[PDB]
Amino acid sequence: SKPMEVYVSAVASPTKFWVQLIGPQSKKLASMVQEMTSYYSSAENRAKHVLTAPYVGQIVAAVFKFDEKWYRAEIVDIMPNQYNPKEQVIDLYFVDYGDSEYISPADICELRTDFLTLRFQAVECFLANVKSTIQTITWPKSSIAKFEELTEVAHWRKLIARVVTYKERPRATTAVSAAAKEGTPLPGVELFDPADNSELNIADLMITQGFALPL
Amino acid sequence: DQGRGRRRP
Repeated sequence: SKPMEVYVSAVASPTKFWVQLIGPQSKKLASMVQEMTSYYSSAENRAKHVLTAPYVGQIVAAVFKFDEKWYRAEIVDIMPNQYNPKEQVIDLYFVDYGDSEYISPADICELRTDFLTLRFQAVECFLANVKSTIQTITWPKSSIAKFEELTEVAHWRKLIARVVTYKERPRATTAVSAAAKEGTPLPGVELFDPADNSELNIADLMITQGFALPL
Repeated sequence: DQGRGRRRP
């Protein structure tokens, strides 16, 4: 299949990360992050959308602590606050970026309906043709750091991705997103940086610098 | 467990 321009938007490991496709939809995403952030920054607007009795699977608006911007999120789990049983703690999945955070319900609002239009932008992927250097599954922190560096995750670095394989999703050991429960396979991709001067793509770079092993 | 994605701009 054909190559596509992407950003790597979030990383768990080289075999679990998220991409956003660059194009009309990424421009619309950036615009939506702007509009949502402007909108939900007003208390009147937030009161138009006060959260009551949240539930798993609900799509909401939430503040991201690290940039004070508002994002679409899916409630993946809800548990009692252990200090404070009168409150809950929410496990959120940011549907357009792919990262997850635990959040207080005080930082969540109902999502204004027209913000649902744009399709969820983050696509979960794994890096094709690699496996961990640890064989006794887990990646060394140095390998994760290296992958984060090569992708420049969350710094808007254009990469070229190509889907070259698929694999079944592992059975879940934690609460997961509704989409991760639909039977859809995970795409395994080649990734390369058109701006780095290497002919090697990111898999081959990681393998030849001892950060990964070939499959 | 290396299953949760992280974003740090």
